[PDB]
Parts: sequence; structure tokens; C-alpha cells
Amino acid sequence: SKLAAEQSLAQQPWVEKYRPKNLDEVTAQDHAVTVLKKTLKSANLPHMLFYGPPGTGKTSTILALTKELYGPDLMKSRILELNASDERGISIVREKVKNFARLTVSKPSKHDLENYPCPPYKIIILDEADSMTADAQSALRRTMETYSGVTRFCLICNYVTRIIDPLASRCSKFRFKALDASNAIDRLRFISEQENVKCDDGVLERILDISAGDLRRGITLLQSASKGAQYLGDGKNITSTQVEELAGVVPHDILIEIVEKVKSGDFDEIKKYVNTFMKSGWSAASVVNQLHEYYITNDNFDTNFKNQISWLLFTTDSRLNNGTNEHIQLLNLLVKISQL
Amino acid sequence: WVDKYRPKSLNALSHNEELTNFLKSLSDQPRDLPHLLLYGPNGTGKKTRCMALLESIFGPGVYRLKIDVRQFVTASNRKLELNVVSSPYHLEITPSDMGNNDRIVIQELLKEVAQMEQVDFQHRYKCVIINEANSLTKDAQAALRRTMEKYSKNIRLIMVCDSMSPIIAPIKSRCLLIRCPAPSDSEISTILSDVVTNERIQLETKDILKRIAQASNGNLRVSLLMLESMALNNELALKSSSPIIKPDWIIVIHKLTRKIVKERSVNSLIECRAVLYDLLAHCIPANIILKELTFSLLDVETLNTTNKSSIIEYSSVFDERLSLGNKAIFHLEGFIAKVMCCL
Amino acid sequence: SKENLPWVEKYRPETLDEVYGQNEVITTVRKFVDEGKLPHLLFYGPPGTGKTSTIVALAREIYGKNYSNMVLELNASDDRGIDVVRNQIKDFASTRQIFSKGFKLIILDEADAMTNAAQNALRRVIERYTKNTRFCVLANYAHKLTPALLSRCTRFRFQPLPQEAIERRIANVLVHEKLKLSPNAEKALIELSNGDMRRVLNVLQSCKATLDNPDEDEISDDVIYECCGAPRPSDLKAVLKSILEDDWGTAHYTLNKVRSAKGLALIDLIEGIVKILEDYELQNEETRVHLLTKLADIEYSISKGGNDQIQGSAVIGAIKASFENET
Amino acid sequence: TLSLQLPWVEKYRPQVLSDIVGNKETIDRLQQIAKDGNMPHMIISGMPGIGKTTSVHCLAHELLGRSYADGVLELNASDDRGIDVVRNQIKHFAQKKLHLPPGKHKIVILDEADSMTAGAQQALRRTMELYSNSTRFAFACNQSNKIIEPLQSRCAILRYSKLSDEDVLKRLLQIIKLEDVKYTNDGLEAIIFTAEGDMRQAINNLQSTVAGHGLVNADNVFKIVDSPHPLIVKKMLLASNLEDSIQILRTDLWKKGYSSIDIVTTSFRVTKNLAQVKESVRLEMIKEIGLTHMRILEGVGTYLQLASMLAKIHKLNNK
Amino acid sequence: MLEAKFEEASLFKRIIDGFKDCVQLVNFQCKEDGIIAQAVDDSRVLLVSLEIGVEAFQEYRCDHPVTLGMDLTSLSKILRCGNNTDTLTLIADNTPDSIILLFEDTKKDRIAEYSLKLMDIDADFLKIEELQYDSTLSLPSSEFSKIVRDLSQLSDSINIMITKETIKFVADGDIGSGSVIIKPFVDMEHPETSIKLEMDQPVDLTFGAKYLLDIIKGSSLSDRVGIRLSSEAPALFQFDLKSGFLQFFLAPKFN
Amino acid sequence: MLEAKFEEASLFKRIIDGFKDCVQLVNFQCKEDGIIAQAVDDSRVLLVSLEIGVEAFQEYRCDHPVTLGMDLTSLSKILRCGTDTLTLIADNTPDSIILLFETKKDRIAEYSLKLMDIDADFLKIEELQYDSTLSLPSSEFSKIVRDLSQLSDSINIMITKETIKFVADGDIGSGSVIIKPFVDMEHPETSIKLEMDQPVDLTFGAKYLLDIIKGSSLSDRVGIRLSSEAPALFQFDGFLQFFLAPKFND
DNA sequence: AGACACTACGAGTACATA
DNA sequence: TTTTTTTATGTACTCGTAGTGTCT
Ligand SMILES: Nc1ncnc2c1ncn2[C@@H]1O[C@H](COP(=O)(O)OP(=O)(O)OP(O)(O)=S)[C@@H](O)[C@H]1O
Ligand SMILES: Nc1ncnc2c1ncn2[C@@H]1O[C@H](COP(=O)(O)OP(=O)(O)OP(O)(O)=S)[C@@H](O)[C@H]1O
Ligand SMILES: Nc1ncnc2c1ncn2[C@@H]1O[C@H](COP(=O)(O)OP(=O)(O)OP(O)(O)=S)[C@@H](O)[C@H]1O
Ligand SMILES: Nc1ncnc2c1ncn2[C@@H]1O[C@H](COP(=O)(O)OP(=O)(O)O)[C@@H](O)[C@H]1O
Ligand SMILES: [Mg+2]
Ligand SMILES: [Mg+2]
Ligand SMILES: [Mg+2]
Repeated sequence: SKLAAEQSLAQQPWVEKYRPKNLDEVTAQDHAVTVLKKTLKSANLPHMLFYGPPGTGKTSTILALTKELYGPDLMKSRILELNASDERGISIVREKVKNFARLTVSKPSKHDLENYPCPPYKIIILDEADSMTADAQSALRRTMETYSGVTRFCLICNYVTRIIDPLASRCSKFRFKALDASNAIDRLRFISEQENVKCDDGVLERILDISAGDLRRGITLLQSASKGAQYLGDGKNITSTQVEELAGVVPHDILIEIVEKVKSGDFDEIKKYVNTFMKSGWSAASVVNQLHEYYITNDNFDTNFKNQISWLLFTTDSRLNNGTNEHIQLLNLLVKISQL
Repeated sequence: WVDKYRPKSLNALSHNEELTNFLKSLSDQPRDLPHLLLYGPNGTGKKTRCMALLESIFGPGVYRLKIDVRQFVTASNRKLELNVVSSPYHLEITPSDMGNNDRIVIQELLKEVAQMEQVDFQHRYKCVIINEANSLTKDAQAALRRTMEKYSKNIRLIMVCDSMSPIIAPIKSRCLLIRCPAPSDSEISTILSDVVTNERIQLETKDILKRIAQASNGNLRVSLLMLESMALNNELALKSSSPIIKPDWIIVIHKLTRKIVKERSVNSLIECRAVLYDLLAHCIPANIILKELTFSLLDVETLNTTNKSSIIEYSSVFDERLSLGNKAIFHLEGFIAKVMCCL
Repeated sequence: SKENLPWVEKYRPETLDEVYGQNEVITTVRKFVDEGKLPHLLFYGPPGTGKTSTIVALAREIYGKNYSNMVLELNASDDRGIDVVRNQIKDFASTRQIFSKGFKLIILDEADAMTNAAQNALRRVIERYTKNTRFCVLANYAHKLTPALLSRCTRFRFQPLPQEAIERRIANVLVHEKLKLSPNAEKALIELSNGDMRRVLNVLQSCKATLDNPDEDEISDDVIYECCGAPRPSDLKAVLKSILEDDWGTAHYTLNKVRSAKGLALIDLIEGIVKILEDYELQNEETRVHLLTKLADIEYSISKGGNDQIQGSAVIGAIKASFENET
Repeated sequence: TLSLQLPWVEKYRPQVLSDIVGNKETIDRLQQIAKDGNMPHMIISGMPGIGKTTSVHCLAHELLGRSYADGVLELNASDDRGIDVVRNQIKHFAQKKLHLPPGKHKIVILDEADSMTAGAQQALRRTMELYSNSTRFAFACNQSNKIIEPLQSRCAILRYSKLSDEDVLKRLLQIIKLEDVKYTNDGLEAIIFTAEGDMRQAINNLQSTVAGHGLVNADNVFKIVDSPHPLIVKKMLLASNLEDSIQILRTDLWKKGYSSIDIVTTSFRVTKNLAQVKESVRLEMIKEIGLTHMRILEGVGTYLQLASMLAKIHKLNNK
Repeated sequence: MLEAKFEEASLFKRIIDGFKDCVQLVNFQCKEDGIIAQAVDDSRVLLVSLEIGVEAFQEYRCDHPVTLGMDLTSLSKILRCGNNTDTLTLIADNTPDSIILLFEDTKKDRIAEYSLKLMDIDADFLKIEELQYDSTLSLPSSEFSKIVRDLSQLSDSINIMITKETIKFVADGDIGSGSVIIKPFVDMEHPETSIKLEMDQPVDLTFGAKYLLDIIKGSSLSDRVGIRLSSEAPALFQFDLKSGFLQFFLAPKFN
Repeated sequence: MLEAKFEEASLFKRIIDGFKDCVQLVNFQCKEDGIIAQAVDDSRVLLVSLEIGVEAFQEYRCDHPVTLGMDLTSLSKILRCGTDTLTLIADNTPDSIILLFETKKDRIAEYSLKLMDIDADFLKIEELQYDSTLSLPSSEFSKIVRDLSQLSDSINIMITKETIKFVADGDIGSGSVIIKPFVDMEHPETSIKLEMDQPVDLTFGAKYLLDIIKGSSLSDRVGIRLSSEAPALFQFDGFLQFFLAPKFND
């Protein structure tokens, strides 16, 4: 029962092993969980709309809230979790969601009311609401507006623009902030201490730096570095280079080579070096990010050059965000920034 | 042949020793393994390394696999039938064999295998190899986003792809990212020496092997296949000046580039459209066609930097157009017309 | 109990006297229902303006507490096809009332999601049965309704709620709840609403929960801004000044520290800078063209994700290159 | 509040062809036809709210007298009008025997004929051709292109046009005289301006203004009825300076609650129906408006997108 | 708590069959006097009102007035899984929750315990049929069903006319026109075939055929349909059960 | 050359339609004793078995035991396109299967089928120990299954303290049928046999049982054998066995 | 008691879309 | 002067096995 779940958690990846179970385990998203804790004593939970970057803890926050609200017994009877792996057309929204909202709340047991608040409403959460069509979303309007006495709606998405304006107006918007080094270093150090991850001084802060506001990717990189350090068995500490080599980050010397090829050189040698660089598999997104960081943070270029480099990097990132060919886009970017 | 000589374990790999050691690190503790995404150039050997890693996570029976047929029903009376490569320890799914109906197959089959528990009389989870994750539309990726996290104790995904550009950010975050850099010409020539020593090839000079590497651009699948092809024309004895056998579509693209750089007119644009139709009708993707045509146009020495810059700019623009469109010829002809107008 | 409903639902108007903002429409509707001449209504307006509340309070005033039975209320949540029209709406219009004597009311809420065939079948139901029943169509977009159906109803445009109405409703809530609000905090609340009562009520509930006290203190602008995660005008103008005057590295560092110390979003900063630069009196409109185009492009790119640092640098460079022409 | 009164559109609905202030030519044609008899198959097309349904109803009534109940078959878009209905009920009505005066015929009125399926329209051909001596068909639609050419070939085509300001003003004056309502010239002018050739909309706005304010004045009319949507959009697009168009979009459209989708759709329609600028300029403007609409539909609909669209339109107009 | 053990199984089955495809969402109310339920049609045209006292039940125990709402589709699905020889038992806990339908066999230990999850319907329980009626009549079920489903083929509307000792059902349509005139008469050797009629004022009002075709479905319960008509009053079609009554309130058409 | 004669074609028709929804290809092995068949589902979640001995055939001649691999498409078409005496004919190297329909009529028709070669892997069948073994009439179990399948999509079997419980927790509600062992004298068909050693509780898919209960007409009683970690055993007396694997845990 | 006209709920096939 | 194209909900038509009230 409990011991089996503990062992299964202990034999699961660190992303799911250290998933926040309570509203206190969340470190940086304090503004939303403060309201979620204060409404836990009351009974006026409004319709909520979680939105933000991926890996900020929206699903974890709503799961911890539903747990702290209903207990592990009513957690399976007073919830309706609809993810993107299910059909969510107009038909589903009209039949299943509306029938569950029209249902009466399940009666709590004697042990439930003794330890948990047991609010008089249930929760219908809709994870990954970006994939929901606009008509199926508009169908939810009166469904959530008339049955608010017995059910509460929780939408979860990454792009708040994909949800129609009436639905965004009906729900209170909770924006989850990116988990950078400052507000997630405590959680990363806790995860490293619980797993005896022997690292150096500036490793963890570097990991989140590569994460760019993503604690899931940081925990995964930490687990990978820990596995790579335990396989060796040398007993030393993990370094920033050993972390950045498996995170897909281009080394500094290879980036300096690219900068030298762009500064001095014509189309031919630039194209040849790009063809040689694309042989070693690097994600063009990370290369564009490193080039942007280098060009903007360097105090050696003119403001007129910096505006143009920023616009060109923006255009290249926007074109890469559509699944384009990495080689063509990278070559075009380097050529355009080579021409002054 | 590329099939007769292929590594079956991690200790049988002959290049990227750092990647082999990282795979051994990742397979040391096999049950505490997150989802993986192998990305890199096409033909590096990531599909072989994934199977070699599974051979370390499980017994040697991972390679004894069978192809079964599975059927699905869409929202209408249309039926889909696709072949699944399954093994007593893992299964392989390639949703690149259909259109926009990959999300249904993904969700249904993955929920089925997640609820399904492994059988005995052959560890605890059953691996899924998603081949060519780039063809997965955003809807199927969004559907898999929550399936990756809900069932993490029975289903571990190993997604093989060539470029993480079409992969969404949530899926990228939900799995480890492993890059497979293409092997250098030295390792390719070393593998070629071994395979020609085993296949009894007669070489007057060894440098030709290096040239094969310089003709494959790091691709081992192209290098070995081209070596075996040019070994059939020279009758199992490669000469010091044996010609390099290029695929038919590459020669067609080169002739199209020649036609572009020689004549720039609408009458030539009609012939260009005809050649593009003949290329597309014979199972050749349009993104590869555009990439190779642009790279061949840049290699033309008659043009200058001003022409090549505009060529690569229009190439990127029409690459975005083709990634946002479906009628590939509608973008290919536009790119060709813009290139003709540039020159 | 009503004490469990959210503030948006708990404070739903039950009578026509609790619907603020709309005075020209409410008075004319009251006169319609008093003199008896009630035509087919078409309430067109943005979300959260009070159309559904208005029509519900109107049906309550017309039929009494028996509203839920003498009125046929259909919405997008219910199946509304051509056969649904043909059967349900025609049978409701053709027969008489079961509980009292009087005309019937068909409230087609959110009728902008109906099929064209359904509207084509309903446009002759409205014209044929017009002596014993009425039709009220609620809409947010007037382009989804056929012109034939659009010409049969009297159109009432629900304007966005002005300052006075939202302030009156906020005062009513502050009387109903043990809560105090600062004047500047109230002004900032009015500013981030765009005439949406739902947003105001939701963020008011959120800031009351944020207080973390027995509500013996006042809600200031800091509480509001930390609740909705919106940037403050101070940081907004500081970032704009650093972009317009300081160097590239200084502006980049300022934007980074401002957006990372408070956890602000780049889209909110973009919207705020757009709102601030709208009052800027500039030279030849080429700078305004470049600014608007580049900012809209960056917003559309943000609406799909990507690198936030690259987009911030793009915003800085776009603003700088746009103001470089105003010389 | 126990009972309501009939609206002025239904109460003052014309019951004779003389009370119709529409197209004088077609109205006099229908009057002469009803006076002499021998009404042929007809298809009446036009815009909503100009007197098409009332016209055919008055025609059938004055042509059939007391036999209207048993000689007229009325079928609207609200009733089933598939192939099965045309096969069974319409054919049974056309074959039904009825002793009529020696100058009349049974009339089959089909309201909203542009919504009938292709199968029903095809089956109606021989149904109307084999019984053309005792059954006549009158279609009332808004788009003649939705009715197949074989059906149009067997009937007359009456295209109703927009009602000029004179006709709507005369009808409004008649309604005022029959209602004894205090009005003003500027109020009636504003009503005609906001009606846009729609008689039904004009009468509805007049009744609304009367029952809401009592006096028909331009102030009250503009207070209860906003300015026409396409005209403000046209004035915004035809602005000479970017600042003027931005101010118009901000104050008139955005500050009054008009959604971005409605704004971009009205801009597209106005640019399509525009005639002041050349064809190429209109094509580029439509291209930019569609580029903006593609972002509005994806949920990125804000004021910044419309401002950028106006800026791009002005840049195009900047030679 | 609530314990309602029926004597048989097919009784409730026929009770729900009476208005199976007529209404959707019902809200039963169990009190000390019996179960009472009123349900409005989807188009808000007719109201079904059923009342079964403590006579039709084998055992009845109700502590406090309980309200259980449910959809008729799920209730029919649950009731179809029960054998006609079983014994039905409705059970409800202290607070209103999923009603327990228990099927208990009389010879073998077969405990079929289904749990039907309730709905949350707005309990707008009104007080109806407390108004004086202008005309009352009663006639056999088979005759009414025959007349209804014979006139429904000629038209979609049926005009009922009650004149001085004269009942008239008229159906005016497109392919034809029918009229049935039954006269009040009371028989002594067959007291169930009598057609009683007490009229105070002449009544003339029309109804739809699609609704009468569903009202006549309740003729499987009783054999004497009572019809109460009046100007501006819901037409009362009452079937008299052995313990309670099932009454349909139909709304007349607008002439 | 194999010659088999069923007195009635209806028996073979019912046999083939009993499982014509769970498989597409099927191997029939033919030996001296009778005919035996096993087939694996396309999803490899359920296996179907079949054994018909010389008791059912009016005439049987089988010189050499051979494996006939037939598809469901053509055989189903032949069985559905056409009580009468059915005769199965095969020759040396049986490239075709002939099905003659022949007591008061002399009309005959048949369409030939070309066979395939499927690698029917041989997995041993062991009679291990079981924590619970029960037998109940086929019609009652079929009724229970098609009654509980309307509520949920997963049927829970709970065998404890001489009581069996078929539970189904669905969306619209929850059903639970509790049954006690019963043996009847006047009707030997309506008897409930059960023996246990450990209370067991497993969950199976309802879509699989919805097709398993299609074999309710082959025999009158069905056996359920449930254990801790081994898959459930559904036994039908011709002897045929179904191995159903349950859901892991939650 | 049973056969077969009447019938109404369900799977399949297309056909548009401003 | 001529052939084809992925998908998504609403609409209309058709055959059609099926469930039940009725007549030789
Ligand atoms: N605020 C947080 N505190 C602690 N751990 C976190 C936090 N956010 C994310 N994590 C970790 O990241 C894992 C993933 O959390 P999720 O809630 O699924 O992320 P997400 O916001 O849902 O991203 P998506 O699903 O792609 S939009 C959790 O199981 C934690 O291990
Ligand atoms: N004029 C108003 N006066 C007071 N409260 C209002 C007003 N308008 C909106 N509200 C509040 O906002 C809630 C929602 O109002 P609704 O009428 O449902 O919005 P809406 O105008 O119908 O727009 P939709 O539903 O998104 S199309 C009400 O329950 C009130 O709490
Ligand atoms: N020429 C007219 N003279 C007087 N009243 C008119 C005239 N045209 C329209 N009306 C009024 O408008 C009402 C409705 O007119 P209709 O004939 O129904 O409009 P229409 O021309 O048929 O266009 P539709 O029905 O929307 S396709 C009538 O009842 C009259 O009150
Ligand atoms: N380490 C290696 N040593 C020798 N050959 C290899 C190695 N890795 C891959 N190959 C060759 O690559 C071929 C398969 O390429 P594949 O993995 O399908 O390309 P991709 O990486 O695009 O999937 C095999 O035939 C095998 O011989
Ligand atoms: Mg999530
Ligand atoms: Mg509303
Ligand atoms: Mg009309």
C-alpha cells in the first residue's frame, strides 16, 4: 500500500520522484499558492486559468491543491482530469463535461471531514487547453457559468492567447513565472542534497542558467550528471563543463571560431564552416541563443550593429520556431550578420 | 552490406567513445531511467545506438522482433492499418506513415500499452521507440505531453529524430536530450577498411576510402552503401580513380541547378516545374529537394556574394513557407522563380 | 449557500437595478417592458459587460421568481442545430405557457456559435411566431450572425463599463466584504480591467486572499500588482527610459533585472510600453510605423513561445531603431 | 407585465400591394398580374428588409381572395424542405384538385429558397413543369446564384433593389401619422442614415427610439443606435495620416467595445467594396488585412495588431 | 436514510416506460406519504407528474424528505439490467447521494447492487393542478390511443372540442381531414367502457400530435384515461395507478 | 487428405462466429484425435483456443496431422453467404479447403480458400496451482458481463470468503453483483461451484469479456480460475481456454 | 401461438463551408 | 479544354437489422 508507493517513487525518475505533493513544496510560484492556501480554509475557490512557460509547476500545483483539498480518498472521486491525450471536441464537452458538472458532489466519509476541509464542490481540470478548439471552448462557457455551485473549472495552458477571450475572462488568470537560478536554487540544492549529488560551487546555478526558466529540465540534467558521476566512481565533484557538455551547449572555443568566421571571411568559407559545424550535432536554437548572448553582452560593437543583430536573431528564432531546416536557417543567419 | 556489419551492443560501437560511455552511464541503473530523445544528423547511427542501449537494459532478445498489424477507427467510417515492430521487451512506433491521424494512434496505442502490464516466460517497464518524431504534428505531441508524465513507471519513450526544430518545448523538457554527432572522416574510413577487409575488396590505394567519407558528409549509411555500390561497378576491386556513384535525385538536382544558372526565363521555369513534379512524384521530400538545390546553387562559382546571399535568404523564406504549407510544389516553384529573378 | 460561490458568480445581479454601466440600454428596456412593447432584442458586446445578467434580471422582472420555467434558455453548451430549432424552438413558440398567462421568452445566449442553417431556419420562426413569443440573441461578434437574422432584432450595444460604474460596484463589494482599498490601488484596478467586471471581481478576491491578515489593513497598489503579476508604472517608465537613453548593455541589464526581480512577463511589458508610447508626440510617422510593426511582430512571436531573452533584446533594438529616425 | 403588443413591423405590415413603397416597377407589375390573373412562376431576390416576403404574401392574398387558406402552400426554411418533402407533399398539393375562379391558380410559396438542397431543387423541376396549369411557384430568396439555372429558366426573375431615402422617409411619415409620434427632421435623417436601405431595421429603430425617449431626435437616435459600422471603418481606412486613423480606431471602434474580429472583417469588406483607390492598392490592402486576420483568428487579437495593420496600410499608401 | 422495497420488479419498469422517451431529467422526492416527481419536457411544453404512495411498495421507510435527481436514460439503463423476477429496493443514505438500486432474487442469492449517481437539478418544485377545470371527461385507454394514432397520420395537430354532451377530435391536414365524435354513455355490465363527461363551458383547443403520440404510451399502466380541459389551462391527461397517479400537463397550441 | 463430416453446418457456423471479432488469422492443427486450433490477437492481449474431437464429426479420416492456416475474411464470407450436413475436404499438400453442403435436398455449393503459413509459436500449457477456481452457467456470466459493460469499461472480480463480486465503477454510476455458491438438484445446469485458498481481487478489461461471452452458446457452464500474479483463466467445456492478463495496479 | 406488414433507431455515404 | 486533395461538425439521404403489436 504505502510502502509500495514509496518504493515506486524511489525507483522513478527524479522529475516524478520529487514532484511537489503539497502546496508548500513549490518554491518560486508563491503568489498563486498563497491564494490557493488562503482559499483552502474558505470555500470560494473560483475558476482558475494557469498559464506560463513549460516546467513551472502548473500541473503539480493543481494536483497538490486538489490533494490538500480532498484527501487521498476523495481525490479519485471528486476530480475530472481531461488532458490532451483524450478527445475534447464539441461532442465530448457537451456530453461528458456537462454531465459531470451537472452531477452532485460525492458524499465524504467520516474520516474525510476530520482531516480535510472537503469543500462542497468538485474540480474539472483541463490540462493542455491550447489544443482545445475554439468552438469546444465556447461550449464550456455556460457549462462553467451555471454549474459553478457544484463544480469548479481549472484550465491549464502554456500560451494564454490560444484560449478565447470569454473563457479567459471567466477564469482568474494565474501566471507562473520562469524558474531562474535565484528563485529555484533552493529547490535544486534540496534535490542535490537528498540524492547526495557531489557538485562544485557554481554548478547548480549554472544548470538553471541552461534551463532558461525550467525546473524539470534542470532536474533532468542534474540526474544525468549524477548518473555520469556515479558510473565513473572517481569520487570527485561534477563540474560546469561536464554539465554543459551533455546539455547541448556549444563550447566557447567553437563559438569564438564562429565569431571569427563571421567577422573576417566571405560567403565561401562561412558556408564551408557551417557545413562542417552541422556535422557535429548541435541544436540551432542553442547556437542562436549563445550568439545572441555573446553579441549583446559584448562591449565591442556599435549600437547600430546591435539593433540589427538583435532583429536578425529574432527573425532567425521566429523562423526556427516553426520546424524549419536548422542548417539553412543557421547559414542564412550567419551570412546576414556577416554582411555588416 | 550495411546490415551484415552492424553493432549489436554498446561494446561493439566504433566511434564516439564519449557517447558510448554516456550510454553505459545511462544504462548502468536501468530502472531509474527518464525518457530520452536522440537527435543529430541523419545517418549517424542513433537508431543502432538506441537498440544497443536496449540490449544493455534488457537481454539479447531485444533484436528478435516481429511485425504485427494494428487497426484503428477515426471519427468517421475510415479505417487505418499500420504495422508495429514489437519485441518481448519493447515496441517501435513510426507515426510518419500517415497524415493528421497520428494523434489518435498515439493516444490509443500508448494508453493501451500503459494500462497493459508485461508478461513472463521470456525489467518492469516496456520501452517505446518513436521513430522520426519530426513528422509528429503539434496535436499528437500535445497529446503525448501528458501521456509521458501520467504513466512513467511502465512506458519510457526513446524518440529518434534528426532535428529538434519541429519538436515542441514541453516534449523537449519532458525527456533527456542526447546529441549524436556525425563521425569524422577518420572513423568512417576505419569502418570502411574493416568492412572491405571482411568483404574481400581489392584496394590499390586507401585514400579512396577517405574520399568516400568526403562524399558522405559524415553519413555512415550513405558511405557504406556508396562503397558497396561502387564495389559492384568495379567488380569487387576498387581502382585508384573509381568514380563516385551519386544517387539519381542528386544528379537531377545538379542538372536543375545547371539549368537555373544557364537560362533564366519562364519557358525554363516550365521545365523546372516539370522536373520538380517528376522529383516529387517519386517519393522525394520537398525539404530535402530545397536544401540540396540551394546548396548546389551556392556552389556555383559563376555567382557572387550578392547573389548567394539573396539565394540563401529566399531559401530560408520558402523553407518557412513549405513548413507552413502542404502543397510543396507551390513553394518550390516560387523559390525557383525568386532565384531566377535574383540572378 | 451563496458564500461558496466565487465573487464573479456570488455578485451576479438579480434585478435590473444592480446592472451598472449600461444606463441607456437598461432604461429603454425597462420602458419597453413597462409599456408592453418589447421587440426582439440583440445584446451585442464584449465579454463581461453584463448581457446575460441583464437578460436574466429582465426575465425575472417579467415573470417573477418563476423565470427558470417560463423561459426557454439555449446556449452554446446545449446542442443547437437546425433540427433542434425545428423541434424545440418551434414547439416552444407555437404552444402556450404552462404556469401563467403571457408571452414567452427564448434567450439564445451566445448565439454567435450557431450554424448558418440554424439561423436560416430561425429567421422565419422569429417572423412567424411574433405575437406570443420573443427572441433575445446575445453576441460578442456581430460577424457570425447572418444579416437576415441581424435585421429582425433591435440591436443594443453593451459599451465597456466606465470608471464610475466599476468604482460603484467596487464600493458595493467593499461594503459587502470586510475589506479596504487604497485610492491609487483602486485606480490601478480600473486601469487593468478594460471594462471587465469579471476580471475586477476575480483580482479583488485574489488580493483579499493575498492580504494574509484578518483584514485590518488596506489593499495598496503593491498588493494588486503582486497579485495580477502586472508591471508597475514606475518599473515600466524606468525600463523605457533606460531603453531610450542608456546604452545597449545598460538597457539590457535594466530590463533583465526588472523582469527577473519581480518575475514580470515580456508581453505585459510590451503592452505597457505600447500604451505609454501612445501619448508620445513624435516626428514623421515613419518611426511610429516601424515601432508598431516591429512590436506587433514581436508580440505575435511571443504568442507562440521561443527565447525570452532574444525577444527582449529584439524589443530593445526595435524601439531604438524606431526612435533613431526621430532626429 | 401580463401581455405585450405587436411590433410596428408586424402591426403595420402591408396587406395590400399599394402599401408597399418598394420598387415601383415590380410592384405595379405584380399589381397588374394579380388584377388580370395568370400569375407565372417567379423568383424574387434582394436584400433583407425590403419587402420580398410581404410582396408575395400580398400577391397571393389578393389573387386568391377567400381561397387563400386552401389554395396557398407556404413552406419556409423552418420546415423540412428536403427531397422527400418535394416528392410527397409538394407533389400532392400540385396534384390536389381545387375548383378556383377561371383566372386564378394554386400558389406554392417557398420562403428562403436559397437554402433548399440540390436534390429538392432538382426534383422540383418536373414537379413545377408537369402541373404548370393548376399550380404556380413563387420563390423568395436573397441570392439568385444559390438556385440552380434549370429552376431559374422556368420562371420570371424579379430583383428587388435597395429602398432609396425617399421611399423609406415616406413610409416612416405614414407610420408617424398613423401613430401620432413627435419627431424632428434631423431624427428622421439619422434614422434613414442608420437604416442603410433596410425598411424593417428603420421601423424597428424608430419604434425603439419612440418607446425609449418619446421624441424622435438625432440626439436620441444616435444615443440609442450607434453609427453604422462599415462607414466608420471606411473613414478609418481612408484617413490621410496615420495619427488620424489611429485616433479613429481607438475612440470610435476600440473604446466602444467592437471586437478585433469584427473590425478586421469590416476592414476586409470595405477594402473589397472600395472604389476610391486603384485595384493594386486595394489588393495590397486586402493582403495586409488578411495577414492581420490570420493573427486575429489565432487568439493574438489586440489593439496593437490593428495599429500595425493601419501602419502597414499607411506605409503602402506612402508610395 | 430511505428504504423502498417494491413487491415486484416490472411495476417500476412500466412506470418508467410510461414516459421513457418523453422527458429526460427527473427529480424524485421521497417523503412520509410517498414518492412524487415532476419533470418538464426539453422544449418546456408538457409536465409529467407522478405520485406513488405507500400502497404500491412492499416496504416503505423514509426519515426525512429526500430529493434525488436523475437522468431517465441512465435510470433506464440501470433498470434494464434487472430481471423481471427480482425484487427492487431503492436505498438512499442520510445526505442525498447516488441511489442504491438493489435487485434481490426470491429463490437464489442474487444481490445485484447498482449505484446510480444523481444529478444536481434546480428543484423548482411548483404546485400545479390546484385550479378549477372547465370540462372533465374519462374514456378507455385503448379508444384514446386508437383515435390519437389514427388522427396523427392525417395531420400534426389535433383540435379537441367539448360541446354540450359532445366530444370531438378533429385532425385537419394536407392529405385529408378526419373527425371522431364520441358521445357520453355509461354501461352497466361493463363499467370500465363508460365515457363520462362533466362540462360547464364549451372548450375548443388544439394540441400537437408528436406529444399525444408519447402521452398515449402511458396507456399500458391504466385503462381509464381522464382528460381535463379549460381555456388557458394545461390539458390534464391522468392515468390512475393502483396507488398513485401519472398526469401529463400538455400545453395547448396558440390559435 | 482430410475428410470431416459435421451432421449440421450450424455448429461450425456458431463456432466460427463465436470468435470472429478478436482475430484475423487462425491455425487449425489436424491430428488423429480431432481438430485443434489456437490464434493470437493482433494486439497480443488475448489468445483463442479450440478443440473438437471425433464425437462431433459423423466421419473423420486424417492420414497425416497437418496445420491449416486460414484467414477470417474468406471463411467468414463463405459461412455468412450461404442445419445441413457440412463436409470439410483437403488433399495432400492442402492448398485448398472444400466445404460441401449436403438429408432431403440435393443442392450443393462451395467456394475454395487458399491457405497461408503462419508461425504459430508453441507455448506450453501448464496446470499450475490457482488461488480460486469456480464454475457457473454460461448464460448467467454472459448476462452479468453485458449488464456491467454498460456502466464501466473495467470489470473487477473479487473472490473472498465464499462470495464472488463482479464490480464495475463507471462514470454514470457503479454496479456490484454479489453471488453465493449454490447447487441445484432438479436442474443440474444452474449450479455454482467454487473453491478458494486466498481472497483475490483483480481488474480486467470489459471489451475483452464482451467478446469472450460470445462463446456462451458453445457450452452451458464456464469456469473462472483466478490467482495472485498469474493471468486469469477462462475455461469452456469442446475444451477451450482463454488467458486474460489483468491491469497492473493503481 | 405464430407471421409478417409497419415501423423507427442506427451505420454508412457523401456534401458544403464565404 | 478536364480530375483530384488531409481533415472537422452540421446537414441530408439511404438502406437495414432489429423489436414489437397485430391478423390468417
Ligand atoms: N515550482 C516547482 N517546484 C518544484 N518542482 C517543480 C516546480 N515546477 C516544476 N517542478 C518539477 O518539474 C516537474 C514537472 O512539473 P509540471 O507541473 O508537469 O510542469 P508544467 O508546468 O506542467 O509544464 P508543462 O506540463 O509542459 S505546461 C515536477 O514534477 C517537479 O519535479
Ligand atoms: N453591469 C454590471 N454590473 C454589475 N456586475 C456586472 C456587470 N457586468 C458584469 N458583471 C459581473 O460579471 C458577471 C458576468 O456577467 P455576464 O452578464 O455573464 O457577462 P456577459 O455580458 O454575458 O459576457 P459574456 O457572458 O462573457 S458573452 C456577473 O455575474 C457580475 O458579477
Ligand atoms: N416596401 C415596404 N413597405 C412597407 N413596409 C415594408 C416594406 N418593406 C419592408 N417592410 C417592413 O418590413 C417587414 C419585413 O419585411 P420582409 O418582406 O419580411 O423583408 P424581406 O424583403 O422579405 O427580406 P428578408 O425576409 O429578410 S429575406 C414588413 O413586415 C414591413 O413592416
Ligand atoms: N558504431 C558503429 N560502428 C559501425 N557501424 C555503425 C555504427 N553506428 C551505426 N553504424 C551503421 O549505420 C547503419 C544504420 O544507420 P542508422 O542508425 O539507421 O542511421 P540513423 O542514425 O539516421 O538512424 C548500420 O548499417 C550500421 O552499420
Ligand atoms: Mg502540465
Ligand atoms: Mg453570457
Ligand atoms: Mg423574406
